[PDB]
Amino acid sequence: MREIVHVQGGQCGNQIGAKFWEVISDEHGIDPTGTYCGDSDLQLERINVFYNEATGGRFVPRAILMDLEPGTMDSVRAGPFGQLFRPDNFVFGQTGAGNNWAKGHYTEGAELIDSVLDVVRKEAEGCDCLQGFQITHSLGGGTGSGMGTLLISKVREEYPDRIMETFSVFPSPKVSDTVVEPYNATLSVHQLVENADEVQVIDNEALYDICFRTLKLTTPTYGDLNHLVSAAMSGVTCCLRFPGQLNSDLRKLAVNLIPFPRLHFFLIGFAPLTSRGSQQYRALSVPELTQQMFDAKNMMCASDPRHGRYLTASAMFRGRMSTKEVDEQMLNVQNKNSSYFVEWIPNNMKSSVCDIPPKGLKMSVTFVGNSTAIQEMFKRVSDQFTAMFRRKAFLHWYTGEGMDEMEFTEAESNMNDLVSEYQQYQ
Amino acid sequence: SQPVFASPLNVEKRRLNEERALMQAQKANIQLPPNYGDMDLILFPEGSLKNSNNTVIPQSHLKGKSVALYFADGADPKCASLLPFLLNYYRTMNEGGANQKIEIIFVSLDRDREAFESHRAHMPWLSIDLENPLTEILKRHFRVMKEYEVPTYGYGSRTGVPSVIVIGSDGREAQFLPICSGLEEGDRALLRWDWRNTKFA
Amino acid sequence: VVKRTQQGNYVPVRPDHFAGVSVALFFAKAGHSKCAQIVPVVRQFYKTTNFSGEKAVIEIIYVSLDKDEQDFERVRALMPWCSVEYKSCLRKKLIERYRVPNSTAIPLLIVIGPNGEEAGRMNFQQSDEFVLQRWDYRFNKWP
Amino acid sequence: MREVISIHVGQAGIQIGNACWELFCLEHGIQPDGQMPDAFNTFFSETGAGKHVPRCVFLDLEPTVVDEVRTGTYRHLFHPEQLISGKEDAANNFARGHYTIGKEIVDLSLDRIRKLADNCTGLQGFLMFNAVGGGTGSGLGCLLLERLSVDYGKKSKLNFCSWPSPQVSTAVVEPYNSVLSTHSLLEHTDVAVMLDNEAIYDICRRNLDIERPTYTNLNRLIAQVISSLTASLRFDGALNVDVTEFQTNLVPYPRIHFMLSSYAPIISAEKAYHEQLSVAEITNSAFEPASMMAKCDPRHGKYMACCLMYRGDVVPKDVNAAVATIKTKRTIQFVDWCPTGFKCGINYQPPTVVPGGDLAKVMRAVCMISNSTAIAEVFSRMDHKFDLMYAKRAFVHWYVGEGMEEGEFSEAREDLAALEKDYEEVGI
Amino acid sequence: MREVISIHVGQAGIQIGNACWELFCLEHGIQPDGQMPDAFNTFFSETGAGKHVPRCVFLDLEPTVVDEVRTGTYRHLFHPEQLISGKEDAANNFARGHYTIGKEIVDLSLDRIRKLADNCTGLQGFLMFNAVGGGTGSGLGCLLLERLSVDYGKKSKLNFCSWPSPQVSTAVVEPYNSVLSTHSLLEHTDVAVMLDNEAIYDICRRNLDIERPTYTNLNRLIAQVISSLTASLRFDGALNVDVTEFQTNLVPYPRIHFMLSSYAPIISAEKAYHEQLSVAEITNSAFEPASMMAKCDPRHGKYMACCLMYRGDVVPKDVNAAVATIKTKRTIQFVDWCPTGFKCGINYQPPTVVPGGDLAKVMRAVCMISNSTAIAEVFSRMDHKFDLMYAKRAFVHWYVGEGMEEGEFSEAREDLAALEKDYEEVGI
Amino acid sequence: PTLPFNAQSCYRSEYVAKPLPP
Amino acid sequence: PTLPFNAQSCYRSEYVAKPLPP
Ligand SMILES: Nc1nc2c(ncn2[C@@H]2O[C@H](COP(=O)(O)OP(=O)(O)OP(=O)(O)O)[C@@H](O)[C@H]2O)c(=O)[nH]1
Ligand SMILES: Nc1nc2c(ncn2[C@@H]2O[C@H](COP(=O)(O)OP(=O)(O)OP(=O)(O)O)[C@@H](O)[C@H]2O)c(=O)[nH]1
Ligand SMILES: Nc1nc2c(ncn2[C@@H]2O[C@H](COP(=O)(O)OP(=O)(O)O)[C@@H](O)[C@H]2O)c(=O)[nH]1
Ligand SMILES: [Mg+2]
Ligand SMILES: [Mg+2]
Repeated sequence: MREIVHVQGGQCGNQIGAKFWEVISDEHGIDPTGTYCGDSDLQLERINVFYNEATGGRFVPRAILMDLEPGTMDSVRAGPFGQLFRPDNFVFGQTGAGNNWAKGHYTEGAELIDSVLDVVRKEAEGCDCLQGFQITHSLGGGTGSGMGTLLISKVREEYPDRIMETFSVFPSPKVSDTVVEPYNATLSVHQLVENADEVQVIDNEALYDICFRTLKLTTPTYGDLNHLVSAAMSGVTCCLRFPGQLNSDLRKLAVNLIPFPRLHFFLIGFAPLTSRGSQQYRALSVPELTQQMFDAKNMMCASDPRHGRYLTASAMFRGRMSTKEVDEQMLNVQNKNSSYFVEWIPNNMKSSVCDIPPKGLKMSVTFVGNSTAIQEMFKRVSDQFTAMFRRKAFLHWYTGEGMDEMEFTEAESNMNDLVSEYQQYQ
Repeated sequence: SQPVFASPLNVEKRRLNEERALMQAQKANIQLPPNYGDMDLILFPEGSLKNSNNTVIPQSHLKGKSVALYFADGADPKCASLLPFLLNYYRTMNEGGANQKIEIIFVSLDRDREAFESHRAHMPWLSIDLENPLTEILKRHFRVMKEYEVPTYGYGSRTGVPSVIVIGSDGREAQFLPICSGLEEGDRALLRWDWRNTKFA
Repeated sequence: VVKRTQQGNYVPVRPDHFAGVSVALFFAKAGHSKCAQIVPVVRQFYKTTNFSGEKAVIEIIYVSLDKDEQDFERVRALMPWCSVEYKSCLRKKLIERYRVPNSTAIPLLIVIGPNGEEAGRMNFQQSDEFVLQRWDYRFNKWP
Repeated sequence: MREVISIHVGQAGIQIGNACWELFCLEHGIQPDGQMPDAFNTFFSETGAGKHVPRCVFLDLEPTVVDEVRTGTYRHLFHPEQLISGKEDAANNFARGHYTIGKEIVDLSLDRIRKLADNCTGLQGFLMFNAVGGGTGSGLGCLLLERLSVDYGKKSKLNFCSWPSPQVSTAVVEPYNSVLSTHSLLEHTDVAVMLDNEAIYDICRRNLDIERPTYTNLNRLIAQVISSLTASLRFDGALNVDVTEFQTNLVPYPRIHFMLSSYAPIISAEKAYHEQLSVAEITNSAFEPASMMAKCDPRHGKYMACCLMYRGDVVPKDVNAAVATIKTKRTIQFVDWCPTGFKCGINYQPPTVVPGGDLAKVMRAVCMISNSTAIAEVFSRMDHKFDLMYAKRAFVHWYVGEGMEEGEFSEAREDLAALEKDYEEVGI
Repeated sequence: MREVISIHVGQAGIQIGNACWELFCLEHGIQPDGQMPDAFNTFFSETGAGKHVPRCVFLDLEPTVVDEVRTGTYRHLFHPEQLISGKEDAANNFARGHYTIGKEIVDLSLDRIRKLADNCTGLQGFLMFNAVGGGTGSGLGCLLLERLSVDYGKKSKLNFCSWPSPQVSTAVVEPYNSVLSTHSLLEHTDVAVMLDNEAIYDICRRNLDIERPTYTNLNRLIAQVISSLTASLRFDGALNVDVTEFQTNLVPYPRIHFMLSSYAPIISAEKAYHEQLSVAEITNSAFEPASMMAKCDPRHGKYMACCLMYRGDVVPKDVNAAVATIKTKRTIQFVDWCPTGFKCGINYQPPTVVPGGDLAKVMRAVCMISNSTAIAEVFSRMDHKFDLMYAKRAFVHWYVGEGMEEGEFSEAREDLAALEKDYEEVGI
Repeated sequence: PTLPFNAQSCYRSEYVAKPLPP
Repeated sequence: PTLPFNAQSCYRSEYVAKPLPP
């Protein structure tokens, strides 16, 4: 069949994607020691999309972990579901990139990228025919943004037709540590636009905003933010692992959401999301779900979708439901919200049904949409970049490592063209 | 002497049938020792096979069907992977027709009774209890071994757990289904099970 | 194994009664809000369509997912149609044969043909409540 | 004997094929195993000890539907390599399923079609079910027509395409795949029957009164339609009409073979028993404009030809009487140059209802396949959708990169316009 | 009475013969002891009370495969000195096969061949099993053929060579070995049949769905082919075809006797349930290009002559109707100097299935041996590999050190080139 | 603290055995 | 310590006393 190779880099990319394997193994019923429990065939019939048989019956994830420091690798291994991963698939550094894209990409990340290219060649070539790659990382930091994007550039040269989708955590709107943030962000963005087929954006103040009104959590730790990300993360591959009335894999999604090649930045949302108190007082019907996922305060980017136009979008429904009432409602949203969409594309919206809803619910939907309202993000990073680049601030950590001044202008020329290209279509 | 000669079940077979031959010769130009075709055994006695919620099912209800032994373990991950495929196969195959065709008799290699009941709570087909010495004499007869610990009389380990062996009326193996075998086709060897020819007569 | 409630006690069912008519089993559970929703509606529907005529046209065999003899006898004390026996293996056989997960599944009516295999599936965990009469009791009558 | 071969391509092709091969199994009384406890020869073969295998091929480039048929209830009914599956889906791209990944499993498909057509002669024709708006239903279907017209040139080809609806489409790439496949099935498909999803949603919402239907509720209705078209081959009747019978009676011109469909009576459990299903009544309900199965209002069209397939306890006088009322009714307009445009094909066998379904046992039924000039609007909708998107080259680079040149988009545009002009000038 | 003597030299010959002899023991119903509980006479002798022993010789220069036959299940079936063993392996060297080691074991073989031949006159011929890729199968196999033809002159000498694959090798010096053998067996073997491991691998994959077959899966299918050739010698037939019929009907010129094979049906248990195995279908699949036994595409040649051995409940009617269909179909071409071109042989006995094997019980089967012009290619790809590496004298110091002179390498090369021209001149 | 599995495919739910007409 | 020998030849695996046909 097909297998999605999972490549995981940086502190954020490990920590939100280690608990990705919490959720996938829970749905597929994997004991943390690797055995299967759950006495049904629908899980296990298509399990090689994310696992490998290991001649003793245990299922190892086809996942690769990257970092330039051994701190978070110890923590991922030491938690629950830490023994699932193969110890060989770990690749360690000893120095660590101190929030510097230059030593993530050019200088220190070069001595490690040969080893991690070796492990990704072993477990992508050894299969029958892979579909694509799934890379999880951040942009504010050094090891996730820098050395992660180096791997994206390397694999896109090696495998030039497989799909390449990224669960990228963009910089923060308002509250931000890692003071040299837009330098790492802008450099990663102009390298993402040339090599990544799909990019799915995540903001932390988006996730904080979800769990303050909807989920009503008073004290949200980093674990429950990742549980919210990994919920919509595993929904993108519902069609691959489980059968359904209308299937839609990643290449389905790419041709259906991307009108023009340079603009492929998406917007992730998930529904339903209710507190534990009001869990049992709601009517879980497809009118309620569709209103939940077309709402500005349900997205995982804190950029207003009412301030732009949805170019194209897609909803991938999960659960036993009615194909008529999912078709009428998803046209019901277009009939009233016509001023929120674009006019030269008829029927912007995609339906797909998976017959296996996520665990402990009975009906779910994930929303991914190519919106031109994402230009408020790239303007925000660009004007922070412009303010810090006129004064030549913080450049000496980048020029010192062996990076030239010119590609800073090149990166700014790329995102201003990216902002302008989205502005034509509003 | 099928499929082995040094089996406890085959030894017991030869003793009873040749005792019958001697008594018949004493009562009455008869072949001593008797031919292997003419030797006969009763395989599952009256107290062996029990169905769901513990009701005795005799050997009479296995007639005209394809009967396979499922040598299985509880904590073996290969067994846990193979179980749902065989559940779906059994259910679909028995629904597909007026009469029911296949049956599975479960032979356990578990550690203890708690593991036995915990694993057998899933299964809808017939099962042989762990204390009954049939569950070890059939094991030695069809050459199943988790590890080389049994005194084994020049055998090779024919299979490792899990395995399914289609059995004949007189204990001969109708066909080996190759899950962990020379063909190594896991969870898809079940499709090779033919049921016209391997009828438990 | 299948009992009928009469004035005072219970009687085993006659196998000749199930012929000439149509048969559905009712998978349910005492103490469930939706089961208490649906039981009286099916009761009034049953009595109307079976006493509006000379010959009976349908019957229901009630199968329970209750964990208590007290609740089982409680619902059997007021439900008019047939019932199964609690300790008989046929109740668990029907469960594992018909895939009720033991919620959003109970109540359920599975209409069964003469050869023991289903002729219809009907649920109530939905907005519509006029679905009881969507089952034809004249195409599928047992011989 | 009199055999037809049904080809299922794409997810809509497979899932429609599940409903029709459930109904034909029940109708001839064969089990999911494959053996029953010679009228079934038109759809089933013979294999030794009474097993009858279907004369069908399952094609889809994506495993997740064909593989799940193999694991399902009908395991041993279908031959194991009569179900053909690829590795990666066409993924809503006509260029993928036609140039890059299509060609790998075409030769496997023709090999099984060759081996199934050479069993006996007297091959009556081919049937194909596919989704126009999908990837492999359009992609692999166009290749499979092209490489079947060259080999079996003489035989008829009846297509049942699941055309995208005007409102609901579940794709932005569907105007591209619609107009790119119309250039395929103009010159290869003999007679195409035009199916629409939310037309059947409207039928099953007000006739049979399901508020929330699904794909397994629409596919039963399609299965009853296909069973009515091929009822005449299977069973004896008063007026038998084959599949060669349809091309000579419905299409007057080589390029004009696009036609609607209708069924009557689509009736529920409660409604059926309380109602006289007169022979006059089911014909009148068939010609009702909203009761068509395409969402294409025929009042702004002209009926060129029309065939009525009766099924049940139908006497020929009531057929002659009822259709004379239809012709003298003023609402529906008939074309001046075609004075006679009606068919009576009367069959004895009643429609066999799937239990657990939604329809009732009815004593008689009528299925109408009508060629009308109302097809101009359903192409004008897809034409205007294609003009908006192609005005600024949206979703074009996906097609160009897989091998399709830029210019097949150009030429298929006037091909649809050439089709549109012909339907205008024939209505004069 | 009627006898055939089987010679199995080399590791491939012995392990082919083990599957070949368990089929004959099972089909005639003898135990591994050798006594059953008069069709056996061509294969099994008569000694003592009920014991039958095979008319076979097993040859190898290394002990590690004939000693392990002596220890396995079939000890007492074979005569003790029908299993001739050497001391040292020939080690992939043709020169070692002729001149160094083979000059001491050949005297033991001819003594056992002569003693087994002379017990009755009516010796139908010698079957020879060898691998032209190896040392003792090619080198010592040549020495037997030179010694057999000088004494047993006009007896028919069939051969079955496991010719090396175009891509699969397991031996790097096999370009040298099988070129030298070709110059040898050209002027001794009456009829040579090429068997190719890559050919049987693809047969086991697309028919039986065996993803990982081993060598013993291969030899079961080879055993069935040998059984089908000699089936008319053993059992009664409506139209007999013995060993002498093969050569007189397939070898139009004395140096043109390299020929192909195809066996049909090869069907597992899960697929025999759904196909009827009509005489038309089993002979259609025999001529399929992907159904061959030697991995050479038959479309780039013309069939010089053809022989079809039907085995089972084959009515003589349906042979003529089916072979008329093959002659009508034009993707298969015949050369102009052979207008009548087929051979038909029917035997009533259906094939015998080994328990615990891979095939299923079938009621009929076809074995087809074809002399084609397409054999020029399997020699030409062989021809090019030898020249590409002899020209720099690689791997020659092993050959010249063990006795043969370079100059035999050159002579064998031009003799192949003479054979290469012969296929070209005859294809006109 | 896991939960059991209670979902089946739509094909497995609507495409089962079916009683033949007499 | 030691590990027990477990292996048998492929000849002995699949060339055994097959049951004769009737
Ligand atoms: N009536 C009906 N239509 C269906 C069904 N399944 C899919 N469709 C139609 O199929 C269209 C989507 O294209 P698909 O058929 O899923 O795609 P495909 O033909 O399988 O080709 P791929 O995109 O490569 O998978 C939708 O617009 C539906 O109208 C079905 O079961 N019944
Ligand atoms: N068909 C078939 N071919 C075999 C088998 N075993 C070996 N071969 C062929 O034998 C070739 C290798 O030569 P061998 O037969 O092993 O060598 P040999 O003929 O015994 O002579 P030596 O090289 O001296 O051992 C391989 O290329 C195989 O094609 C078998 O079991 N079946
Ligand atoms: N949502 C989420 N965000 C994180 C997590 N870990 C780090 N981040 C974000 O990533 C940034 C820190 O960069 P980091 O990933 O540690 O740098 P790195 O060492 O190069 O990988 C901060 O802006 C955080 O908001 C996490 O577990 N969850
Ligand atoms: Mg498709
Ligand atoms: Mg050797």
